[PDB]
Amino acid sequence: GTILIDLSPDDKEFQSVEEEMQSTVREHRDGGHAGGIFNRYNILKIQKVCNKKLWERYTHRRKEVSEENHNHANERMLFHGSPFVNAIIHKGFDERHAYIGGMFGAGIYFAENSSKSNQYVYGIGGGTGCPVHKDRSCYICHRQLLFCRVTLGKSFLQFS
Amino acid sequence: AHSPPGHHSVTGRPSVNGLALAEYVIYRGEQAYPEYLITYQIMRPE
Ligand SMILES: COc1ccccc1NC(=O)c1ccc(NC(=O)N(CCc2nc3ccccc3c(=O)[nH]2)Cc2cccs2)cc1
Ligand SMILES: [Zn+2]
Repeated sequence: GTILIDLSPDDKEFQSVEEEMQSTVREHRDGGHAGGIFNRYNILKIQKVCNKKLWERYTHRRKEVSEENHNHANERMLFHGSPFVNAIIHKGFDERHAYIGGMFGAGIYFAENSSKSNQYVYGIGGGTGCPVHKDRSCYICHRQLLFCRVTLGKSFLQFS
Repeated sequence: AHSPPGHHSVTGRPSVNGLALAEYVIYRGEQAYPEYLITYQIMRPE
């Protein structure tokens, strides 16, 4: 059910997504171990993910949350990195593959910092890096992130 | 896992690294939609 629509670099929607990706890079306490050493990205492609059933699944849940929270879904746009992005875009996120070992227990994790999500593209802690060169700081291999609409509703605040 | 009772997500606020942004966890896959797929390279600092 999923189709991918390529955005033109001249499209303001491409531009605003790229700005969010670029502007939320930061340095990491691992000195680049997991995600690589970089200050910016070369954006190769930005595709809209179009799937009517997955969208309706989202908006159904969003309305449920909103109704439980004074008509406030508390919707954010956040990054997600993992080796499973190609499954996610076809089948949706599935909490049965939740990050069992995350800081906040077994759920599905998102970041404001694109560079945080980048640390997970090749696996937890960057795994062994890119499949071709086994390099977590590979500058050659193409990487993929999702930029996702996320319903937070009433969020539990964990200082950490 | 489930969200904490009376909550729909968790927000991980940074308490050490002053420059880190927040991280978030949801416990239901239906609470996120993958709007954009971004293909990229990281760039070697000049
Ligand atoms: C084949 O799988 C499927 C098949 C069919 C349908 C759906 C899917 N998959 C899923 O829905 C799914 C759901 C959850 C996860 N894992 C996670 O959330 N993590 C954390 C990875 C990460 N951590 C972060 C921490 C802080 C801030 C940002 C992030 C971030 O950006 N990413 C774990 C991983 C486990 C193995 C490699 S990484 C993965 C897929
Ligand atoms: Zn590589």
